[PDB]
Amino acid sequence: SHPVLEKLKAAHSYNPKEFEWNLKSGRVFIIKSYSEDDIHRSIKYSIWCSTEHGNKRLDSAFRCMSSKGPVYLLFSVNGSGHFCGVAEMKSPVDYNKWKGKFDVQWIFVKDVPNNQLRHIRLENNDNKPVTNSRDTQEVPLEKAKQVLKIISSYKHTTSIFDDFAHYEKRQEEEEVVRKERQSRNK
Repeated sequence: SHPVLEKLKAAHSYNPKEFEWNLKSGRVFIIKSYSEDDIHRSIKYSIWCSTEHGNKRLDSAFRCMSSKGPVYLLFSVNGSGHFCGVAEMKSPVDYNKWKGKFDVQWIFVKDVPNNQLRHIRLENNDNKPVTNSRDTQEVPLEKAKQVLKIISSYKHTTSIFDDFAHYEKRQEEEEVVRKERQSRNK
């Protein structure tokens, strides 16, 4: 058992059974991640960073939703075929590998295959399936309720947490290599 993950699980009630998916207000966005390593980092440090344009959109949404409702992020790694979790945005974007940064609170951490969601289509993206969205695509609230119900209710068999020790190793090893590469250059 990894101690870092057990500390995270103790401090947060991931995959809560009593999640309010029938939202009264709020804004919901698709987040496309470049890699699993970013999802892993986001979960351990409760931060996210999008592109410059993505950060501008999400920052605006967060400030526009201040004291009116939550902003939810539906995460999927590019080319993965599944959604891997849901986080709430908890701060505006702070600028200046990740250029920007904003706080997030991870709520669901579980793999939901795209075939459970592809029947939900987005009228604001040429009626393409919600699983065929670009980064920071906004989800109309009524379709977002259906997505959140499905993700919340799905009996998942796996999550990124099953690979926790692997992703820790990857980060550690890369950090060593990076520091070494700097040393040879000074």
